[PDB]
Amino acid sequence: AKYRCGKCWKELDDDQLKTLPGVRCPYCGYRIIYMVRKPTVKIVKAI
Amino acid sequence: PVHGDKSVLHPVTVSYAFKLLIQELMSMVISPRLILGEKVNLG
Amino acid sequence: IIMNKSSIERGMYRSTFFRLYSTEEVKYPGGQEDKIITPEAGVKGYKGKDYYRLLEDNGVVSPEVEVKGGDVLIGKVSPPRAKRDTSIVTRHGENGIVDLVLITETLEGNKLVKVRVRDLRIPEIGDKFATRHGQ
Amino acid sequence: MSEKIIRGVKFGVLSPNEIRQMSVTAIITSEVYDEDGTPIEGGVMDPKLGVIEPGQKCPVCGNTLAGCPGHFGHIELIKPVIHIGYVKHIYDFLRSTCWRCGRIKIKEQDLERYKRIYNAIKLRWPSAARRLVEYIKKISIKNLECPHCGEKQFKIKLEKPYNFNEERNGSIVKLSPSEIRDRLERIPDSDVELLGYDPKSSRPEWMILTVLPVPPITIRPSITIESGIRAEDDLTHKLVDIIRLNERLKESIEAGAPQLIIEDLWDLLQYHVATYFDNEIPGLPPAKHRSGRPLRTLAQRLKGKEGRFRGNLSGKRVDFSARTVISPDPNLSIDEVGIPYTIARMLTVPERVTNINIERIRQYIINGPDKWPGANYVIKPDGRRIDLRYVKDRKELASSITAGYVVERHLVDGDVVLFNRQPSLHRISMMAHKVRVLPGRTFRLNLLDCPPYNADFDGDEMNLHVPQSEEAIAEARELMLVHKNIITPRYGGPIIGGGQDYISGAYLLSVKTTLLTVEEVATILGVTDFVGELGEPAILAPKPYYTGKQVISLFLPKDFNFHGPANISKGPRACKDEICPHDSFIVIKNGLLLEGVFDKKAIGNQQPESMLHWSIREYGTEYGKWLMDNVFKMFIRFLEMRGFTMTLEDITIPDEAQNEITTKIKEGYSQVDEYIRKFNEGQLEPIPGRTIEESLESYILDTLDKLRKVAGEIATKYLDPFNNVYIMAITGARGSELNITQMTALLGQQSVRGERIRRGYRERTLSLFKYGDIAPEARGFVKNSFMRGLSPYEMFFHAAGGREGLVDTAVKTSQSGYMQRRLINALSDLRIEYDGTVRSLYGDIVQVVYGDDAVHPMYSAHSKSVNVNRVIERVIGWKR
Amino acid sequence: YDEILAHRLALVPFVSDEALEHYRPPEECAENCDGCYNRVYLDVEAKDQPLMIYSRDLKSEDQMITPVSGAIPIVLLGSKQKISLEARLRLGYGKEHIKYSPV
Amino acid sequence: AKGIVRIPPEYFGQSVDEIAIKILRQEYQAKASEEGFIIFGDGATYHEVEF
Amino acid sequence: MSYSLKT
Amino acid sequence: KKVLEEQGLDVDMRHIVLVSDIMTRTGDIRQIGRHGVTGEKSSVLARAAFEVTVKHLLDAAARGEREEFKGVIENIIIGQPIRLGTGIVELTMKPNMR
Amino acid sequence: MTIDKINEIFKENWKNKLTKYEIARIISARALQLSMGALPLIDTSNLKSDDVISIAEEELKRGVLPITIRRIYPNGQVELISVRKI
Amino acid sequence: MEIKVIKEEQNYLELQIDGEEHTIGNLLKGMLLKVPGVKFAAYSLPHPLITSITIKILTDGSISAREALIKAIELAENYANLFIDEVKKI
Ligand SMILES: [Mg+2]
Ligand SMILES: [Zn+2]
Ligand SMILES: [Zn+2]
Ligand SMILES: [Zn+2]
Ligand SMILES: [Zn+2]
Repeated sequence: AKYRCGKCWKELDDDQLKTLPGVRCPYCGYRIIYMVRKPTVKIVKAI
Repeated sequence: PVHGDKSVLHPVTVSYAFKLLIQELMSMVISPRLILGEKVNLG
Repeated sequence: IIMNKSSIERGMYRSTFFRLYSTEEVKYPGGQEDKIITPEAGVKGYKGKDYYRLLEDNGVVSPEVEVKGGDVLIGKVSPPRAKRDTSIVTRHGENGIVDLVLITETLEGNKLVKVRVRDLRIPEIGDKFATRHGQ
Repeated sequence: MSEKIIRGVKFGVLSPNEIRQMSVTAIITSEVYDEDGTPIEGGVMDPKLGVIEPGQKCPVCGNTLAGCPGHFGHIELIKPVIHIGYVKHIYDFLRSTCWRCGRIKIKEQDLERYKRIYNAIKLRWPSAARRLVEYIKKISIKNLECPHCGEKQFKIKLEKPYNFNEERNGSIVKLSPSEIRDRLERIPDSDVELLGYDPKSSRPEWMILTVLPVPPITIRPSITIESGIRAEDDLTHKLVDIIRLNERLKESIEAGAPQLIIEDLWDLLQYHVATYFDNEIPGLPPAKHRSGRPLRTLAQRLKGKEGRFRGNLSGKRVDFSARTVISPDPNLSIDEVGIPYTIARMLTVPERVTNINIERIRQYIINGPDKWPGANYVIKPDGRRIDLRYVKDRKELASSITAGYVVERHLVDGDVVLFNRQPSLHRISMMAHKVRVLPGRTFRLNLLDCPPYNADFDGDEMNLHVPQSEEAIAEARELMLVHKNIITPRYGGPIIGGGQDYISGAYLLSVKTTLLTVEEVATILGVTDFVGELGEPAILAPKPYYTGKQVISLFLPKDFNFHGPANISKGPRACKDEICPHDSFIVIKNGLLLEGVFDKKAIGNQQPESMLHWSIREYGTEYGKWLMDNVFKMFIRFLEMRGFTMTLEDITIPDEAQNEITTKIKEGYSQVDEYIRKFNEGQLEPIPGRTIEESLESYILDTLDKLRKVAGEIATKYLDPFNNVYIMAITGARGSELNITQMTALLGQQSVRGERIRRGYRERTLSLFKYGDIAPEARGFVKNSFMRGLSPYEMFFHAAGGREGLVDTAVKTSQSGYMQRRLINALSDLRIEYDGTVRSLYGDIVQVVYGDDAVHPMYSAHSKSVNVNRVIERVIGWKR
Repeated sequence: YDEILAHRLALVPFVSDEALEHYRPPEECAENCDGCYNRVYLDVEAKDQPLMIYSRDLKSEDQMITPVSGAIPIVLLGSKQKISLEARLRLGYGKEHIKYSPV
Repeated sequence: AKGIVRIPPEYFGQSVDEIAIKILRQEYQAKASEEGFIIFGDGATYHEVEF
Repeated sequence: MSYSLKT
Repeated sequence: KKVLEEQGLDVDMRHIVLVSDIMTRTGDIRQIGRHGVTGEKSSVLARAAFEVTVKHLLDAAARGEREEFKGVIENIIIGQPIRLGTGIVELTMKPNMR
Repeated sequence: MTIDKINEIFKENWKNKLTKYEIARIISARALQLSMGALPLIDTSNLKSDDVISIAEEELKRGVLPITIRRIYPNGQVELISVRKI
Repeated sequence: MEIKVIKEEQNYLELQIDGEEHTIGNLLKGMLLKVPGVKFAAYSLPHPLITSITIKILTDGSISAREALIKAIELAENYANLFIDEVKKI
């Protein structure tokens, strides 16, 4: 899916298409990336 | 296992752990022989 | 002890419980075969079609989804020692919401994936409370 | 052919020929598998021995895992080896017989007389036979010559673990198993049975191993855990090691080699066999396979609390059970348990369909597994099961059932279950309860049910079991119901009774000064099942008022009489007769409560010869249960109708009391100082039989205890005679006089192991005191109260005194468990016959008549057959 | 989290004075047949500095149903954080939940 | 011959003789005692028969 | 179910 | 009795008399455990289950001992009903009389 | 007085009484019988509960069960006790 | 809210109401205690976790228990209407 660079918390977004020899942010060269919230309406009951 | 087809066999219900105990006792040189009895008490 | 239910419904002693699951792609230098984190269309140790319904295209569940029971969180296959399905599943008898997904490398190029799942705990009959005087 | 039962077990030593003939294959090769080919012929994993993976048929028998018992193999040892577990026996077979002719070295005629006596007394007096054979063995060992063959016999000494070194006029010779077997083969049957053995079933040379049995795979399954390569168990590794050593020795002896390495390799093979039978041989290195961890072998397979005997035979894991935290519920009967909906829909009870309960079972089937009440499975008469989760339409299936079907329905109200709390010290720690399904997540227990389980709601969990057969359910209902076990078997007295809020509520409702209006009476009686005529109010004018005793008297039977004191009749309220200005004497005549209050001595649990005890004893556990269900709720209702709190003003004493306490403390300190001062200059007459420095400590302790008692009395006198703390103390609900003394007056003297605190620096406990000080303050006398607060060193002394309670509990419980286990195993098989005797199940007599008059302690009036005074009271107490 | 934010939003009182005559009560059918649910929106975002979100930022579809007070802090947002949600309002009794109690 | 015959509870309420004969001749390939004993785990009654 | 038949 | 009374615990005298009788049965005082259980056990499985050892089983095999399943522990171990309580009762029924 | 007076009193007391174990065994046997065939000996329409245990208890209470108990004394003497009132 | 009758005679009624709690039970008991001819009136909550009450009415035979309950309901309704009409005036 889509990822987000871990440096400075919410840095920038990248996708599957960035094929690199290792897990690395193409922009800042950071080795930790996270996953996006999969934009979709989520229903939660205010109980 | 020894008499082949020259003996009559009877079924008994029992805890499987007891059968395992018998089998692992025969693993050693101890030979436990079970003596059967009648289910129905005559009198 | 007796507690007020109205004050509980206002959020007095509510709490959240977080649990973590982790996996690594071992490189297996002894035979040059390698792990891979992908779904399990046809594999030896398959579990069920509906169980793998939460995984994304990369085989990792996405944040903010409602996991339940024994759903698969990370899906990876293992070479035979005939690929076998060795996937990390949610523990039986407890559910929650996927809170965080982390992907990194363990100093050797192996892919390391961490999934943190949260759930909400509201006080009820049977919960334990104490004071600063042994009560 | 008929279905039978196991009637006995005959033991013995398994013959090598019998091992050969019971085996199916002979293990010849030494590799466990080739290219993952476990069915390799001749290996330990040969398929002929057994099958363990789900889909496979055994070559020997066309059966799968459901009906394939394991099959044994045989290994033909080329060099005889000795059994490590039997060594002692063959030891007694070497020092008590001649080496050459193989006969006992006792002369003929007395040996024949001894064997005649032994056969005549073998079965009637087994202990006498054991003594006789041990005497014969002792007198035969101490002989150095054989009368039968006229040869001089040497002596043999045992060396651990298994090597016997005989002395032969110097140059001690090591013995080989082959010659030992040859020696033991010559002993006749008539002489081997004289030594206490059986020739036809345990022949001594069979005790020397020539053929070794190979257990099947079903006993040593291969584990494929960790989602990797399968991990074999220790037995397979040790067995294959023994095999490979066997072929190595065979090829070495057949190829030709010096005898030294041959005998060393023979010793190594013997070591492998011995460590296979038992790993933890003293003085030997345990075998370790790959990870440097000791192996577990046959001996270790049956040992500890996790082996076969205490892990799978004496105790075992059972299904249809649950474990959950417990919470209070005063709205249930004394023989009911509240269970959550989740457990009720998971644990099921199988009810067979008949022509009487077919509509109810149909209604159960109509509701699915997810609706309560419902069902989970339906068992057809053919024996096949149908899961209601996958049923396309159960509405027609409900109409399709007839008599003979079995339905596994959910737990419903009124179902009988077994409810238990570990450690289960006594028999009423596990009782039969009736199910009630309530919303929540915890098991609910009535407050009166706690004492038998010794449970309190600090976070305890309890277990629940569901009987699954009609006979078990019937026995549980007819013998294990809670209300049937109100009286404990330890003594004659109720174990289920009033607790702590119940006693306070009963005292407050029963007191002389309670007056209730019509609305208050209706509110109090709305919680019970009582409906009917209240009668006229006790007071008619000016205002219509009822009274607490009148409301209580609506439940006592109309022929109950009781005269006795109350728990509040200990202090200045003791009037010792019916003419009492206080309510300190209970008088009941014809079911009317005329004077007196209810407290621990009337409704409290574990109080024999109380009015509750006599009421139960005379109107059955039926009236006992009815009373405990009905009248005990008005106590709580009235307690919450009134106010029951605890204020800090119930502990503070006026400043005029503190001055008197201080003066008394100063007087005691001056007395102790005078004792110490006169001790330093002789001048003391010691107590006779005691030395100096022992009388001084006794004097100090006596005066400190007297000071504590006086201070407690002073504090009690100046306090409010009617406050909540005092009420709880006197009525027996909670607390004691000592607790009140410690809260309001001085704590007293702290002590460790019965003596003043002394451990610390040299000649002083703490560094805050002078060297060599034995003043009351310096050894742990606390002159403050919890209300007033303690000084730092007083806090330290209090903690030092109180540390022992945190420690003693584990030791006490462990010792109690060990003692109870031994006592249970000792007294397990005793029974009471139809003639009144107490006999063991083996036939012998323990008591001519149980106890002295054949009276059960449970049915006795507090360890007494019948109380004649109580009978006279029951008859003529309405006119006393 | 989502559950905490939903709870905070639910605890906010709204002016349900004129709505007792235009909306169906819970005793009636009330779970479908739209026309008994009000809708409010909250779409906020912080640019460079932490920003507190107050109850005055809730935009209501129906103008006669507004929060009682506009100065109730809801959530504090850090840099480059945003929230976008839609909430549904309906009548209810305090017996069902304490958030419906009017006193 | 002397033997023991098992009468299931479903055949209760009828005289022992015909039921005893029926189970006797049913599976083999007579004055029975009017009363029989009950064993643990089974509701059927075991009678002594002279067949 | 047993017989214990004898002749 | 003195030990129990000092602690403030109430136990009926019949239990104490019974344990005292069983403790001195063989004409002299015997330890109620290793010497009072195994002394009159007459059973191998129960004795081997009391303390978890194989020494007793090996001794029984060497001497060719036989078990009769008279007690309650062995019957529970193998799975037969005990002969206490409801196991002492023998029932006979007349199915012909309705 | 064969051996002791207390033993005679004990035997006289238990000559015409049913111990709780005998009652439990009878109820268990009857309940197992009713669960398969064995139509009840009473009118099973006024009964509060239709389960087999309650019917067995009611039948035992009314005294309609044709069941006898054999008590075998340690000296070999046998005693037959019948539960039917007749 | 569903009612059922456990027992019923001329001078006795036991009514179980599901869907109700102290609010109505206490009011009904207080009104019943004021109706002439009623000798005993009470309400009970069998379990706090279950929303259901049980009302027990026992009269002296002059008036049926059902009639007493109807009269109590009438009194309560009159009081409620009076309260509304008086609060509306301030
Ligand atoms: Mg506790
Ligand atoms: Zn980046
Ligand atoms: Zn097989
Ligand atoms: Zn000789
Ligand atoms: Zn008095």
